[PDB]
Amino acid sequence: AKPTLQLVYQAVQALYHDPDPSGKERASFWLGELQRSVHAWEISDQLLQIRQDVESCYFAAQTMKMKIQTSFYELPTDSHASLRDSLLTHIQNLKDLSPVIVTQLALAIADLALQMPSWKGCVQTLVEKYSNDVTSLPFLLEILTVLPEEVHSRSLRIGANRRTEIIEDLAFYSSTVVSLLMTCVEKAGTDEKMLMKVFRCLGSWFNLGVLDNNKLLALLFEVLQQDKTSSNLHEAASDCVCSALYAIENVETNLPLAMQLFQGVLTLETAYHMAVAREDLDKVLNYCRIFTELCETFLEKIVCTPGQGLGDLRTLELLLICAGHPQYEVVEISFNFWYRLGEHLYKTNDEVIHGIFKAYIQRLLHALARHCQLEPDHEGVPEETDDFGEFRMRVSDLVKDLIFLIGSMECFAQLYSTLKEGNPPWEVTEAVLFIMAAIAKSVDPENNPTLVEVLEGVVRLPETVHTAVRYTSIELVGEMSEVVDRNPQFLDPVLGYLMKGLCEKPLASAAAKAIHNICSVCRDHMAQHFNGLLEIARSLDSFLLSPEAAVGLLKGTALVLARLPLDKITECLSELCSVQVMALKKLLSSDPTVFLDRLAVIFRHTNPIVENGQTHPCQKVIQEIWPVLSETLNKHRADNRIVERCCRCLRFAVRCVGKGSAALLQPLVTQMVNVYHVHQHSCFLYLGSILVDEYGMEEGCRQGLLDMLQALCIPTFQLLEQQNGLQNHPDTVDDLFRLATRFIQRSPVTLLRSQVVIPILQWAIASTTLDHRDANCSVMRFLRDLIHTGVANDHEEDFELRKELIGQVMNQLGQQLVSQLLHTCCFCLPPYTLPDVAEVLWEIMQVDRPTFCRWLENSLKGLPKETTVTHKQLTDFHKQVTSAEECKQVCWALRDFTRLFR
Amino acid sequence: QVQFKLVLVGDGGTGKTTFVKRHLTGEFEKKYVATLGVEVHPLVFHTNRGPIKFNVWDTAGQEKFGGLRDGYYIQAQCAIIMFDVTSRVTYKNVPNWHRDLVRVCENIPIVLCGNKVDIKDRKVKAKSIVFHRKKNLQYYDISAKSNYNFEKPFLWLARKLIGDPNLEFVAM
Ligand SMILES: Nc1nc2c(ncn2[C@@H]2O[C@H](COP(=O)(O)OP(=O)(O)OP(=O)(O)O)[C@@H](O)[C@H]2O)c(=O)[nH]1
Ligand SMILES: [Mg+2]
Repeated sequence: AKPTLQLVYQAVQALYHDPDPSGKERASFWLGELQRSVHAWEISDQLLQIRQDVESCYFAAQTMKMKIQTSFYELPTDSHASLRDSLLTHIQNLKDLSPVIVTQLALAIADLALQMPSWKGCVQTLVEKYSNDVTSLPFLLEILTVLPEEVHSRSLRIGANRRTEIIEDLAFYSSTVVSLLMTCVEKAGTDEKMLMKVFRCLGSWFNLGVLDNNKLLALLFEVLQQDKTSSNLHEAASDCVCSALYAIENVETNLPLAMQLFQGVLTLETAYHMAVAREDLDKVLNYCRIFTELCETFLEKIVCTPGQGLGDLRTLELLLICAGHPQYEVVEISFNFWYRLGEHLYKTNDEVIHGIFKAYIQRLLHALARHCQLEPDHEGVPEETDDFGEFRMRVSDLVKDLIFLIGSMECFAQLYSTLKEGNPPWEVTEAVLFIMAAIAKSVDPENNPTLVEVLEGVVRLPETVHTAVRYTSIELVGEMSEVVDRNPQFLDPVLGYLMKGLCEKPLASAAAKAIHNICSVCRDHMAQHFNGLLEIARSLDSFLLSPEAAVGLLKGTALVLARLPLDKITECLSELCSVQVMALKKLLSSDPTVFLDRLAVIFRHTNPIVENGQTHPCQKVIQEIWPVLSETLNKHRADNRIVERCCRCLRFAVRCVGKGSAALLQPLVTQMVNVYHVHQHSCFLYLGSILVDEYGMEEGCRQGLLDMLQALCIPTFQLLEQQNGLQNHPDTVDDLFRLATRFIQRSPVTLLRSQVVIPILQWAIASTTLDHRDANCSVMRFLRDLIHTGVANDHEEDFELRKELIGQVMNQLGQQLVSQLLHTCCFCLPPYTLPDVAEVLWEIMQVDRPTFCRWLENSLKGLPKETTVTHKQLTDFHKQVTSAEECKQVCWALRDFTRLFR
Repeated sequence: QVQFKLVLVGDGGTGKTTFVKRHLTGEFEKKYVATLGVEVHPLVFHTNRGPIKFNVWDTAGQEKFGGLRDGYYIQAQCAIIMFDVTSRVTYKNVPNWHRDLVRVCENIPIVLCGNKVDIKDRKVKAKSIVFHRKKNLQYYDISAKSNYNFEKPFLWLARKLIGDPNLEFVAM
């Protein structure tokens, strides 16, 4: 059906001006299916004929463009001629209304031009028709600017080979376009908005350039050379130059052009210095972008032939001149080039080349070192999250990488030397310390006489010193944990310096990281200072930290704890968890997440080396901890997240203790099942999979675990049985099959002989269609292991049982599995599964190949071929797969076969 | 009330809806339900100068459910391009979205958001992005899962749009 126009206008108005989101969405849908139909040709045409506003026209033009590209095959041939003339008319009338409309119409014209062979003819005719008339040149250049861009467009609907033979034409029209542009500067040319269009068009055409030099480049650079040039035109020209340079890099490409662009860019140094002199930041940035493009374009020729042709080191010189600019955003650019250079130089093992580039790198690091300085006006610590902070982090990363091309020790030394003889203000000191912190761990140990002079120097600097300096110094101290470790006498002084700083708010976050590191490095030397670490645990909330920092402190504490005498680990751990326990008990009565996590980390990183007893030292804490977690879990049972963190805590605790939680087991399982029946929090299924990972081997647990599984499966299935139950709740799928896999891993027979294996298998088969990667990975892994258990561990006692059990579970649902898999591969999922599916199919074959052959045959019989796959592609697929002696073959076959259905 | 039109754009499954629906106070959506056309979501941000309002047009990323693709982009005052750091295919298509936006919105401020930086094996590294070399363009690593730098795109855009580089977010 076709609607009335004012209804369409109502819809457009509603879409663009209804404050209510719902209304906008309704309008979007309506206009959505107003397009997509057969009638919006006429409608959009009519909307273009009428001109009530910009929006209707924009929507109309956009619809037209969209329609000639989303539905060109509904178009009767002989009529096409009338469309071109229409778009040419509309764009002739809506010229000076709004450029977006002109743009959409330009897109339409181009897209139509590309996919209709009115041989050729469009470019030369468009030009020959609209060239002389100047008032038409702006939209003419638009079209020509968008024609090469729409070749590699997403929305376009054309063969693969067609693009290659289309690209061959534009390369033909190149010269003519260049002539047009060279003619476009003759007429007009004294108008910036014209030259900008010329440069845009020129820029978007460089990927097809084969030859030609001529005046356009000279003009392009002349514009960049002149000081009078405005910011906009400067940007246009800059982008054009960059586009040329980038267009070159892939192809060799043509050195006569590269030379010209090279010298061209080289002439811009004076203009750059002018731009810097007048403090015109835009132009400086643009120039730096041009120089950076130049350098990155000719990198290989710079490194392979330093100082020859395109290897002229004046490029690096320009980049270093840019590096010398006070502004950070300027030198923020070109970091990628230096990264690439450093990379290539790391690959290379040549003394002379390293010798050659080392100087430039040193100069770079000097500049970047100067750059990390704050303002003397600055007060308080330097925030890590601020833009300048981000810059400083990027600098830290870059310099952290590059220092291998110099002496890490050397750089560190001469960096420290700066503080000794200045003596500098706090900004410089802070910057140097900041850079030193980023290099410290890379320094040679036996250079410790300097290090200890720095450490000892930055441990006893007074409190009155600027807080930023102390902050950065704390970070540095944190980064010298190895130095502290190799010189034990420094441990007690250092800690005292960090703990102090822990009590001052604005430093607390830093000290927390330093102590963490040390605790992790001087793990054995910290046994004496443990009581101090516990007090830090009791007082964690007094130091206003980020959660991560506190968690870090506790992590360190745990790592240290795990190395104390076995007879004290229990005591210490008890008094350690006591904190979180009391904190949690207090909260009733409010989010308990923090303390849950704090427990989790303690249990996570407390892995004491114990030659198994029984009993495990950490088994006297889960007792004291369980009731609290149980209560917490019972209270916030509705909050998935909190339940998740609680289950995570429990998970780490179980994996920490090991098999020594058989007493903790049944209450936990009961509460799991009890709560899960109300709130299907998938984390319960995951947790469940961990217990199986610990107790699946133990007879006497198997039954209880099976009961748990069967209990959990019912509400799960009920959850997935709902509408879009798989699309929603993919984590349920993932964790369900995680649990199932762990069952199959630790206890195959128990599951294989239960009544839930079949419905789980059915849900797997059903879940194969789900477009979700973790879930799918889990499902396919489960299928693989499940089928594999029937041909695994022959030496083992239960093999025969397992073998025939799988045989039974294959007698049914086998055909179904194969067919579903084939359908899924062909129609549902993208290729990333084909390996996983292949691993399944490969397992089915090794269980019973001759039946699999017929299963696959039947699957292929019931496969829709149309929308056409031929014989000898089905046959070759079936043969390739069934005759495979490795999963890789099955995978390749699946790829070859899958590609046919696109 | 002071408000802006923000067009949220990016390949399918990159985490646009999750992002927006994370900002709208809620859990972390694990499900992937593809957007149909556009979903408009109002996001209010309190600042030292008062509350700003971003009308976020969360557009579809999949070609099959795109709807009025460019049709949404008009009148837009800013934009977020998002991709998946664990999928170079989504990063490869950034300049296409960029060009799509530019063709409708001359040179509005735009932020590129590298989502899912919590997942291991990062295929698209931060030190590789050269998208934000220009002045009006920015880049950010973000995590819709861990709320990492989740407010930053809006703060940057807000700063650019209002014209105050010292603008701050408050609560609430
Ligand atoms: N690990 C991780 N996963 C994420 C993150 N963000 C999104 N995801 C996952 O990726 C999926 C993305 O879903 P959506 O946000 O709806 O995808 P979209 O960007 O809206 O794309 P459209 O199909 O165009 O709507 C979700 O199902 C999440 O499970 C993230 O920050 N970290
Ligand atoms: Mg979405």
